[PDB]
Amino acid sequence: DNSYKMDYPEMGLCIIINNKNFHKSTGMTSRSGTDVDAANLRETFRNLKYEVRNKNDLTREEIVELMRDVSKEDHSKRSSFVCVLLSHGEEGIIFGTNGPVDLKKITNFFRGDRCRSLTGKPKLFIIQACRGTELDCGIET
Amino acid sequence: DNSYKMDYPEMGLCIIINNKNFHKSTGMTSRSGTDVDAANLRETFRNLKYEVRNKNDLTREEIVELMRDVSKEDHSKRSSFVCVLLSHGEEGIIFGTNGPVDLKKITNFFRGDRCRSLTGKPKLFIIQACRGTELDCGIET
Amino acid sequence: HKIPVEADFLYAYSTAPGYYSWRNSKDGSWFIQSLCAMLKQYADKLEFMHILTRVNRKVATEFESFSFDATFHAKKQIPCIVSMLTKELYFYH
Amino acid sequence: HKIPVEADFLYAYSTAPGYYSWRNSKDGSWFIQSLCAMLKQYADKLEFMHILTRVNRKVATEFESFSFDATFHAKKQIPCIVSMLTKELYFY
Amino acid sequence: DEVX
Amino acid sequence: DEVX
Repeated sequence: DNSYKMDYPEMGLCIIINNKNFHKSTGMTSRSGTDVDAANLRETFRNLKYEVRNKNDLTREEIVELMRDVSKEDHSKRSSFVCVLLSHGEEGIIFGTNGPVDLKKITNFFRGDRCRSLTGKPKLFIIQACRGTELDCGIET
Repeated sequence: DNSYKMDYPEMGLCIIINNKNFHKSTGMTSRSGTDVDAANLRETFRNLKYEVRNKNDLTREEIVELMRDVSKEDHSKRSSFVCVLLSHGEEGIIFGTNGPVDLKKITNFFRGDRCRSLTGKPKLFIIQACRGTELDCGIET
Repeated sequence: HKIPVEADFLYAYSTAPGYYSWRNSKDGSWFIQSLCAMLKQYADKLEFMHILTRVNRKVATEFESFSFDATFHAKKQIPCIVSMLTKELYFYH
Repeated sequence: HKIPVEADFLYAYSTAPGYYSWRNSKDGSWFIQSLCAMLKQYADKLEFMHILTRVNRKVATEFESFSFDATFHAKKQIPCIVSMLTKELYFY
Repeated sequence: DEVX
Repeated sequence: DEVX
C-alpha cells in the first residue's frame, strides 16, 4: 500500500502546453528554445508509455477550456495524469498567450472531488515558468 | 555523491520553537496540545542524535533574534540543521506570541551565502502552522 | 563551482498552501504525531522523502476532524513537502 | 473512508518561489533538459522523488547563466519539488 | 480537534 | 540564456 498502482491498462495522458509567442499587450518576450523542450518531453513521455498531447500557443481561455475538457474525460483505465506547462509566469501564475491565469484554476479541475476517475491516482504538474523576478547569485563551493 | 554526508562529528542542532500562549490582542487562540508535540519532537530528535533546544512562547522579535544567533554559530562539525516551528500561521507567515513574522525572514538567515558553515548541508524546516483558512472537505473512497 | 543560495533546503509543511492545519488538544497536531511516529519506525531504513510521503499518507488517511460545529466537522488534511534538496538524506551512516 | 481533495498531487516547479527560471534558446530550458535526461536515465530504476532530487542537483550544479548584461550574468537556479503525494511513484 |  |  506504499506505492501507487501503475498497472492500469494505460499509464495516462501527458498534456504539454507549449507557449512561445505572446501578444504585445502582455509585454512578454518570445520563448526561444521552448520547442526543443516540447519535443524532448514528447519523446520522454512516449518512452514512459504516456498518451502525449502537445498544444501550442494557447490563450488563457483555451488553457482553462482544455483542462476542463481533460478533467471530464473518463480516466478510469489510466494510472496517472501528467500536465506540463511551458510558458511565462509569476508566483502562482502561468501565462496564456494573451495574459495570466492562476495555476490554482488549472489544478482545481483535478481535485479528488472534481475528477473522480483520478481520485487516488497521482496527478503530476510540471511547470517551466518564472515565479517572480529574483535572481540567485549563487555561492562558491 | 547521491546522498548527503551525515558522518560529521555531530548530526546538528534541532531547534524547536513551541508557541502555545498568544497575547490576547492578536486575536489568536491558545494552542492546546502543542506541548505534547514539543515533547514528542524532543524525544524523536534525541534518538536521531540531534542537539535539541526547546524554546517556548517567543515573541516575533525573539524568534528572529534566536534564528540570527543560531545562523551565526559555527556549524562546521555538524551534518545538518533542523528547525521545527509550532505556532499559528497564515500563508508565508508564522506567529510570534505578539504577531506575525514572514517565514522567509527566518529561513533567509540560513541561505548558502549567509550561513557558510551550512553551505552544502541539508537545512530542514518543519512547520506546524496554518497556511490560510480553507478547509478540505475530503472525498469518500 | 557555485551552487544556488536557495539549494539544500527542505520545508516540511503540515498542510497545503491556503489551508488550515489541525491540532488535537489531547494528542498533539496530526502532522507532528504522524511525523514522529514515522521517524521512530523508519528513520533507520528509509530516505527522508520516503518517510515524509508515509507521513502524508498517515495524515490523509487516519485523521478526520470531529467538531460540534458542522462547519468544521469531518474535515481532512494533506501535508506539503517542499524540497530544494540536491541529495538523498538518510539519518543513519 | 475519505481522502483530502488536495492529496495525490505533485508540482515539479522549475525554480524556487519568487525567482526567475532560465531557458536556453538553443538547448531548451535548464529544468526540462535536466528532467528529460534524468527520466531517460533513471525511470526504470528510481522512485520519482529521487529522480526529481537528481534533477535538482543537475540544475544546481551544471548550469550557470552567461549574459552580456552583467545584471543577468553568472546566475544559478534550484528547482522546487512540491509533493502532496501519499505513495511512492515508480514509472514501471 | 482545533485549527492553527 | 534567457529568463521566463
